[PDB]
Amino acid sequence: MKDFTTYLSTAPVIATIWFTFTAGLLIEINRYFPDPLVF
Amino acid sequence: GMLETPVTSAPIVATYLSNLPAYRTGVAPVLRGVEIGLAHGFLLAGPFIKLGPLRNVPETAEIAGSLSAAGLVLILALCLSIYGSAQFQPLFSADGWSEFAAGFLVGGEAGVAWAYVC
Amino acid sequence: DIAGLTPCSESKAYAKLEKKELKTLEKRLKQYEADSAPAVALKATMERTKARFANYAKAGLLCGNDGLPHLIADPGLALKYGHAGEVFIPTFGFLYVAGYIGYVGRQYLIAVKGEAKPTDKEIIIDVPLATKLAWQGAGWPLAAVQELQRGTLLEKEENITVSPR
Amino acid sequence: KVKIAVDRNPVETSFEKWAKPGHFSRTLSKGPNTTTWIWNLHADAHDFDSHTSDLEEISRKVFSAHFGQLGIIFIWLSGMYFHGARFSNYEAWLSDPTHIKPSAQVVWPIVGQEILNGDVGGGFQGIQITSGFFQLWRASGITSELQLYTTAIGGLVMAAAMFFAGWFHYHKAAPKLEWFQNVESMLNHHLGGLLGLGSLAWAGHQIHVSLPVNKLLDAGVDPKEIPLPHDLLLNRAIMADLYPSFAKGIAPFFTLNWSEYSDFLTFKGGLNPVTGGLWLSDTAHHHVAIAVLFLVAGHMYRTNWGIGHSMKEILEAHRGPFTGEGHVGLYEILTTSWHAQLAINLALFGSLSIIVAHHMYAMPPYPYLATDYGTQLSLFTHHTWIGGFCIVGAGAHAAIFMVRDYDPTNNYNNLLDRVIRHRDAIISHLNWVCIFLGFHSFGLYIHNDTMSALGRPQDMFSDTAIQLQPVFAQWIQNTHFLAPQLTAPNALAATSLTWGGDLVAVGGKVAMMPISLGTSDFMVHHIHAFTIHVTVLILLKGVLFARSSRLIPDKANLGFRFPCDGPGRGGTCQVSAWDHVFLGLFWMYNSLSIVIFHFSWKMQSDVWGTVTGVSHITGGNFAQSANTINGWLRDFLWAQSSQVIQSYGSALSAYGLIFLGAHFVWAFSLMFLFSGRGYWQELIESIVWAHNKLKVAPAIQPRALSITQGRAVGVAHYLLGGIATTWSFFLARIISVG
Amino acid sequence: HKLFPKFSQGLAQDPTTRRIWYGLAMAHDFESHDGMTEENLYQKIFASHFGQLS
Amino acid sequence: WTVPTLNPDTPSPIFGGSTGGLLRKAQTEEFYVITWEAKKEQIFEMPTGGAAIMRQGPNLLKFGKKEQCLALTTQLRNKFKLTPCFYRVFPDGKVQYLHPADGVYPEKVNAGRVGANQNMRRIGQNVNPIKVKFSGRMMSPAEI
Amino acid sequence: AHIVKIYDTCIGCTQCVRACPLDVLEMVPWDGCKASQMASAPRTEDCVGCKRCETACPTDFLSVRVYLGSESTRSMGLSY
Amino acid sequence: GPKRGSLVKILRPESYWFNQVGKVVSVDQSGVRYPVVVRFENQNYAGVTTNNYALDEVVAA
Ligand code: CLA
Ligand code: CLA
Ligand code: CLA
Ligand code: CLA
Ligand code: CLA
Ligand code: CLA
Ligand code: CLA
Repeated sequence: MKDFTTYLSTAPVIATIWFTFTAGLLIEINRYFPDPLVF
Repeated sequence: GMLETPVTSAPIVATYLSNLPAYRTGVAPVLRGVEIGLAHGFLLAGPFIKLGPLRNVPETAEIAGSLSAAGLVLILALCLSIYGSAQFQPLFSADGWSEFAAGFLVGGEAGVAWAYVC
Repeated sequence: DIAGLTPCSESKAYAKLEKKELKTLEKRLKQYEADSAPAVALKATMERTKARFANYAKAGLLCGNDGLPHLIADPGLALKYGHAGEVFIPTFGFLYVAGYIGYVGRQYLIAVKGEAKPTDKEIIIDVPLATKLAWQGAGWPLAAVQELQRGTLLEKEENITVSPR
Repeated sequence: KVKIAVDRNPVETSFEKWAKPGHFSRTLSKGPNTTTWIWNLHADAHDFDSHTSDLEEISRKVFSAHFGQLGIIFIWLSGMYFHGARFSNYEAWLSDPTHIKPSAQVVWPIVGQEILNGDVGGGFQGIQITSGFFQLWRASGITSELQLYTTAIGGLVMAAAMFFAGWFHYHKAAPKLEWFQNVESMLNHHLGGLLGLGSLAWAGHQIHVSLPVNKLLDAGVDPKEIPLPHDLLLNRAIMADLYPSFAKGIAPFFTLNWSEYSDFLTFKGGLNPVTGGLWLSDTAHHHVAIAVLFLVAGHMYRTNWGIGHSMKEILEAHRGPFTGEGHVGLYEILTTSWHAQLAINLALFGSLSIIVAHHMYAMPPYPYLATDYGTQLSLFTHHTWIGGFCIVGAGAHAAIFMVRDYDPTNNYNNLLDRVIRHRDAIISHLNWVCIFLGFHSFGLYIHNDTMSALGRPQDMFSDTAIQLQPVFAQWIQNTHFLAPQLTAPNALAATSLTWGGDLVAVGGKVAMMPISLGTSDFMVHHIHAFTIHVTVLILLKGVLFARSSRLIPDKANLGFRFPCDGPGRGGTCQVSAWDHVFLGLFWMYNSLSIVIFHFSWKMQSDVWGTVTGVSHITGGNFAQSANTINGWLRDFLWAQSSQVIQSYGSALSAYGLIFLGAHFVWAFSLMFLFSGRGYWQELIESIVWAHNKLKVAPAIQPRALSITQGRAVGVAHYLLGGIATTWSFFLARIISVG
Repeated sequence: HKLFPKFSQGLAQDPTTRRIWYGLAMAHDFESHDGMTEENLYQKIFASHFGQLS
Repeated sequence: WTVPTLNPDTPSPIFGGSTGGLLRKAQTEEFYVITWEAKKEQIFEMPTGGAAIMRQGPNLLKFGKKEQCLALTTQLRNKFKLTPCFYRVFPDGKVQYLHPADGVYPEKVNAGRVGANQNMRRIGQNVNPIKVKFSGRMMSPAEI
Repeated sequence: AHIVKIYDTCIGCTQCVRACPLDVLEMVPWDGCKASQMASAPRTEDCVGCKRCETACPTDFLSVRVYLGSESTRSMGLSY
Repeated sequence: GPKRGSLVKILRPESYWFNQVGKVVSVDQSGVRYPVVVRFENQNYAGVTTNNYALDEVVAA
C-alpha cells in the first residue's frame, strides 16, 4: 500500500489527476456560469 | 570471390559479347563507329516519326522525324567528342575516340537516311 | 463611443445576429415533438442564447459594424469609459494565478534541492510537501516582493556561462 | 513429445516495482539525471529482448502482453456495443435503414459543442458514425438494444477474463520455453480450433439465427414482431416454414443427401436486390466450406502420434541446384527469434487487411452497406492504412532480426545467405525499375500537364488522344463476368457487379455498378506500382544492408537504432535500418494517400450516385480529368474540399476544426524533420541560464531530444497530420454529399 | 590532379564529384583562397563590384 | 619483431562469392590484403556481407577500403582471439605493411613510438581565427 | 586529409584508440599523466573523420579533436 | 592543493562545470599537469561526472 501510494505519487499519475481536477473545475465553472467573456 | 550467375558466365553470352562491334579488338575505331551509328540511327528514326508533334500530318511526319533523329545523332556525336576530350588527355585513346566519334556521326546520319529512304 | 464603435445594446447588427441565431435554432426545432429530448435540448440552447446576448448587452460591450463585441486594451481609456472588466481585471487575475503556479513550483524546487535525492523528489512527487506549498502559495506577491527586496530572489554570477561569456 | 510445461509462481505480484520507474533496465534503474531518461523509459519499456537474454522469460512477457492487448480490445468492443445500445438510434434505423443515418455518439450540452448533435433522423440527435456497426448488427440478426447491452456485459466480462489470464500466465503459472516452441502443435490448434471452429460456430449462428431474422427483415415484418432467436432454435416448425429443408432435420447431413440443403446453402452470387448486400445463404455456405477446409488443414503436423508432417523435414526436403542448401536453418530461425515471426506475420496481416479493404468494397457483405457511401469510404480507407502500417512494421522487425538474431554459423550457404550475398544486384535492379516506373508513370502526367497548358490536347495521353487502354485488366474483367456461363456452371450470377452486368440499387442510390478501366485507370495503377516498388526498395535495402555496407562495414555492432557514424567519410546520417523504416513510413504515406484518393474519386465519379439514368456524385469527370495533376488539384482536392471548408455553423464543423488542426500538426512536424538537436540544445542552454538566474533550474537536466527521437517525433506528427487531414476531408465530403 | 578550381588545390585534389559543387560554392569567398593577401582581397572585391554594376 | 612479407600464394577462406567485393579501385588505385593464421576451421562473418569458413592455418582475404580490414580484424580479434595483419597493395605490386605497424597493437604503449600531432596545451589555449587570417590556405587556429 | 590533434589533458585511458575504426591513433610514452601514456595521431592520412575517438574521450573538454579538412579517396571512405 | 572531500569551484572556462561547485576526490603529488580529481553531482553531455583540473583552475569555495 505504501508502494501503491508511491506509484500514485509518480509524475504521470499526478499529472493525470491534477489535470483531471483542473479541467473538471473549469468545466463545472463553464456549466454553472455559461459563456463568460468579461469581468 | 565473385558471384556466379548464368547471365555473367555463359558461353553463348561470351560469344555474343565478343561478336558485338564494341569488342572485336583489331577492327578500326572508324569501322566500329560507322557500324554502331548504322545500328543506332536506324533504330532512333522510328519513335520521332510515329509519336512526334507532326505525326498526324501526311508526307511530313517522316521528314520531321528523320530530321529530329539526325539532330539527336549530331548531339550524340558532340557528346562522344567531349567525352573523349575529357577522358583521354586503340579505341581507348584520344585519336582513336575522335575517329570513333566521327564514324558514329557518319554512320548515324547514314542510318537515318536509310531509315527514310524507306 | 470609443473608436467609432456603437454600444451593443444600441447596435443593429447585434440584434440581427441574435435574431439570425434564433432563426437557425427554431428551424432546427420545428421538426421534432414537444416533450422529446431533442426539443428540450434545443429549447435549453435557445434559452442560453437569449441569456448570453442579454448578458453581453448588459455588460456594456462595444460592437462594430459586424455586431460583435470589441475589447478595449488601454488602462486609462478602459477605466475612463467603464471597460476594466474585459482586459484589466482579467490581466491582474491572470498574473495572480500565474505567479501562484510559478511561485509554488519555485518553492518546491528549493525544498527538494536540499536533500540527497533531488531528482528522485522530482520524478516521484512529495505529495504532502507539494500540498503544503500549494496552500502556502496564496501570499506569493508579498513573499515575492520580500524575496526581491532581500536580494534572495536572484542568483549571483555563479551561473553556468559559455566560453565567450 | 508435446505436453504442457509450466513453472509455478515465478514472479510475485507486488506493487514494489510499480514504485521504481525503469526497474526493467539495468541502465535506467539508476534513476534520472537528465530528461533523456524519461524518453528512454518509455521507448524501451516493451523491448523485452533488451531486458533479458533468456528466451523463456521474453516469451512469457510477450504472452501476457498479448493477453493485455486482447483485454483492451474486449473493453473497446464492449464500449461500442454499450454505446450502440444506450446512446444510439439503432432501432429507428432498423425500422428505416434508407432514410436514417447511423449515429451512436452524443455530446453533452456545454461550451456550444451541442451543435455537433445533428439531425440524423429517428427522433435522435448525434454524430453520424461510419464504422459500420449498425450494418454488422443487422446482419447478425440483432434487433433490440437489450441484446447489444448483454453483448456489452459479455465483452466486459471477457476483458476481465483476459486480464486475469495475463496476470495468471505471468505471475502464477507461466509457460515454459518448450511449451512456446511447439509450433507444429500451435499450427494444428490454431488452424483447427481458431479458424476452423470459429467459422464453424459462426456458420452455426448464421444458419440458425441470421438467415431467418434477416429473411423476415427483407420480407418487411416489423423487427419487434419478428420471433426472438431462441424460439427459432426451439421450434423447428418455424424454420421449416421459412426453409422446408429444416423439416428433414440433420438426416440429409448424415445420409450425405446434402443437395436438400439448397434452401439456405446457396451459390447465387451478386447482391440481394432489395438489400444491396451479399446473400446470407451464400455467406453461410461459405463459412461451412471454410470451416471444413480449415479443420482438414489443422491435422497436418505430427504431435504426440506418428501421423502428421514435420516442419523441419518439409523445409529441409526442398533443395535445388540453384539455391544450394535451400530452406535449411529456417526452422531454427523461426522457432528462436520473435522478430522474424513478427516480420512474417506483420507482412501477411497487413497485406490481408488491404485485401479485406478491396474485397469488402467490391462485394458488400453487409445489408444497407453499399449505399452508406460514408461507411464504404471509411472502411476501405481505414483498413488500407492499417495494412500499410503493418507492412512497414514487417520491414522494421525483419531488420531487427537481421541485426540482433542473425547468426551465420548456423546459417552458412542458405537462402538468406545468398540473398545477403547478391544484395547489390537486388538493390540495383530494384533501383533501376523504380526510376523507370517513376519516369514513365509520372512523366505521362507531366507530359499531359504540358500539352494541356500549351493548347494541344490532341497530343495528350487520354481516351480521345493517344490511348493507353488496360487491355489485360479489361480481359480479366470480361472473363470474370463470363465465368458463370462456362467455368462456374453452378453460379447464378457473377461474384461481383464490378465485372459487368446490370445494376443493383437500393432506396434510389446505386449500390454497385460495372466499373470501367481506361487510360486514367492505367495511369493510376502504374503510379501505384511505382510507389509500392519504391517503398519496397527502401525497406528491403534497409533489411539487406542492416548489418554491413561498403560505407559502414561493421554497421551491425552499432545496433538497429542509431543516429549515424559521424560526419566523416563524407557523412553517414541515416545509415541505420531504423532510418530506413523512417523513410519507408513517409513513402508508405505517399503511396496509400494516392491509393485512397484513387478510390474516393473513382467511386464518386463512376459508381455512386442516385438513380432517377444514374446521376453520379461528380458527374463522371474521372475519365477525362484524372490524366493531369491540375485535374486532380482542381476537380478532386479543390472541388471536393467545399464541404469541409464550409462546414462551420453545422454538425460537421468538427471536421473543419480537425481539417485545420491536422494541417497545423503536419506543419508542426516539419520543425523536427528539418532541424537538428544541436541548435535546440544550445537554445535550451540559454533558457537554463534564465532559469538559473531565478533559482528555478530543475535537478533533472533539460536536454534536447536525441537525433533519432527528433526523427521519430517528426514522422509521427507528419503521419498524424496528413492522415487526419485526409480523414476530415473524406468524412465531411461523403457525409454532406451522401 | 585537376585544374578546376584554380583557387583551391585542396579542392583540386578531390577525386569525387564534390569538387565541382564546392568549386561552384567557394568561388566568391575570396578570404579563403590560396595565396590570398589583403590588398588582393580588396582589389578582387572592387572588380566584382564593377561586374555587379555592369 | 621484423616487418613480415605478403605471401600471395596463401589459401583463402571458403566463400561462394559476393557482389560486394572489389571494384575498379582495386585495379587502378589500391586494394588491401588481410592475413591471419587460425587454430581451427570455423565460420566467421564477411564484412562485405555473407558467411565464410576460415581454413585451419594461413588465411587470406582482399578488400577494397581500410575500414573493412579493421572490421574483420576487430571481429577476428575480439571473437576468435586471433592476431591478423593487413597490408596495402598497389597495381604496381608495391606492398605496404601496416597494423600492427610497430608489431605491437596500438591499444597499448610501446617504447619507441614517436608522438605525432600532439598540441602541448589545452583546447582553450588556442588562438582566435583573426590571428590566422590570410595564410596560404584555410587554416584552423589549432593547426599552429 | 583531416586534422587530428591531441591535447595535454589526455589521461591515457586508450578509449579513443580502441574506438577508431581505421587504426590512426596510438599510445606513446609520456610523463604528463598518472597513466604515463599519451595519444598520438601519426596516420591521419587514413582518417575519415567519423569522430568515434571524440565520442570515446572522457575528459571535459575533449583531448582529441578532429577538424574536417580536404577530402581524398581514403578520407571519403570510398571503396571505388 | 585542496584536501580530499572539500568543495571547490571550477574556473576552467571551457569546462562543462565552469563557475559551479564540485567535490575533490584526490590530488596527485607527481609532476602530472592536472592532478586535482573533482566529482560533480550532475553529468555533462557525455554522461561523465568526473574531471581532472589544475591547481589554478580550482578555488576552494
Ligand atoms: C503600452 C503602451 C501604451 C500606449 C500606446 C497607450 C496609449 C494611450 N494611453 Mg495608456 N496607459 C498605459 C499603456 C499605453 N497606453 C499603461 C501601462 C498605463 C498605466 C500606467 C496607462 C494609463 C493611461 C491613463 C491614465 C490614460 C492613458 C491614455 C492613453 C491614450 C492617450 C495618451 C498617449 O497618447 O500616450 C502614449 C502612451 C504611452 C507613451 C505609454 C505610457 C502611458 C502613460 C504611463 C500614461 C499616459 C497618460 C497620458 C499622460 C494622459 C493624456 C491625457 C489625454 C486626454 C491627452 C493613448 C491611446 C489617456 C486616455 O485615456 O486618452 C483618451 C489617459 O488618460 N493611459
Ligand atoms: C494488477 C495486479 C498486478 C501487480 C501488482 C503486478 C506487478 C508486477 N508485474 Mg504483472 N501482470 C499483471 C498484474 C499485476 N502485475 C497483469 C494484469 C498482466 C497482463 C498485462 C501482467 C503481466 C506482466 C508482464 C509481462 C510483466 C509483469 C511485471 C510485473 C512487475 C513489475 C511491473 C511494473 O512494475 O510496472 C507497472 C506497469 C504499469 C503501471 C503499466 C500498466 C500497463 C497497462 C497494461 C497499460 C494499459 C493502458 C492502456 C494502454 C490505455 C492507454 C491510453 C492512452 C493514454 C495511451 C510487478 C511485480 C514485469 C516483470 O515482472 O519484470 C521482471 C513484466 O515483465 N506483469
Ligand atoms: C485450439 C485451441 C486454441 C485456440 C482457439 C487458440 C487461440 C489463440 N491463441 Mg493459441 N495456443 C494453443 C491453442 C489454441 N490457441 C496451443 C495448444 C499452444 C501451445 C502450442 C498455443 C500457444 C499460443 C501462444 C504463445 C499465443 C497464442 C495466442 C492465441 C490467440 C491469438 C489471438 C487471436 O487472433 O484470436 C482471436 C481472439 C479470440 C478468439 C478470443 C477468444 C479466446 C478464448 C480464450 C478462446 C481460446 C481458447 C483457449 C485456448 C482456451 C483457454 C482455456 C483456459 C481456461 C485453459 C488466440 C486466442 C497468442 C495470444 O494472443 O496470447 C494471448 C499468443 O501469443 N497461442
Ligand atoms: C457449429 C455450431 C452449431 C450448433 C451449436 C448447432 C446447434 C443446433 N443445430 Mg445445427 N447446423 C449447423 C451448426 C450448428 N448447429 C450447421 C453448420 C448446419 C448446416 C449443415 C446446421 C444445420 C441444422 C439443421 C437442418 C438442424 C440443426 C439443428 C440444431 C439444434 C439441434 C441439433 C442436435 O440435435 O444436436 C445433437 C445434440 C447435442 C449435441 C446435445 C448437446 C450436449 C448436451 C447439452 C450435453 C449436456 C451434458 C450435461 C452433463 C447435462 C446438463 C446438466 C446440467 C443441467 C446441470 C441445435 C441447436 C436442428 C434444429 O433444431 O433446427 C432449429 C435441425 O433441424 N442444425
Ligand atoms: C515532388 C516531390 C518529390 C520528387 C519529385 C522526388 C523524386 C524522387 N525521389 Mg524523393 N522524397 C521526397 C519527395 C520527392 N521525391 C520527400 C519529401 C522525401 C522525404 C521522406 C523523399 C525521400 C526519398 C527516398 C527515401 C527515396 C526517394 C527517391 C526519389 C527518386 C525516385 C526515382 C524516380 O522515380 O525517378 C524518376 C524521376 C521522377 C519521378 C522525377 C520527375 C521527373 C520528370 C517527370 C521528368 C524529368 C525530365 C526533366 C523535365 C528534364 C529537365 C530538363 C532541364 C534540366 C533543362 C525520385 C528522383 C528514391 C530513389 O532515389 O530510389 C530510386 C528513394 O529511395 N525520395
Ligand atoms: C517521362 C515519361 C514520358 C513519356 C513516355 C513521354 C512521351 C512522349 N512525349 Mg512527353 N514529356 C515528358 C515525359 C514523357 N513523355 C515530360 C516530363 C515533359 C515536360 C518536360 C514532356 C514534354 C513533352 C513535349 C513538349 C512533347 C512531348 C512529346 C511526347 C511524345 C513524343 C516524344 C518523342 O517523340 O520522343 C522520341 C522518342 C524517343 C527518344 C524514344 C527513346 C526511348 C526508347 C523508346 C526506349 C527504348 C528502350 C528499349 C525498350 C530497351 C531495349 C534494350 C534491348 C534492345 C537490348 C511521346 C508520346 C511530344 C508530343 O507532341 O507527343 C504527342 C512533344 O512535342 N513531351
Ligand atoms: C552585398 C551583397 C553581398 C556580398 C558582396 C556578399 C558576399 C559573400 N557572401 Mg553573402 N549574403 C548576402 C549578401 C552578400 N554577400 C545575402 C543577400 C544573403 C542571404 C541570402 C547572404 C547570406 C550568405 C551566407 C549564408 C553565406 C554568404 C557567403 C558570402 C561570401 C561567399 C559567397 C560565395 O562564395 O557563394 C557562392 C554563391 C552561390 C554558390 C549561390 C548558389 C545559388 C543560391 C543558393 C540561390 C539559388 C537559387 C537559384 C538561383 C534560383 C533558380 C530558379 C530557377 C527556376 C531558374 C561572400 C563574402 C558565405 C560565406 O561567407 O562563407 C563563410 C556564406 O556561407 N552570404
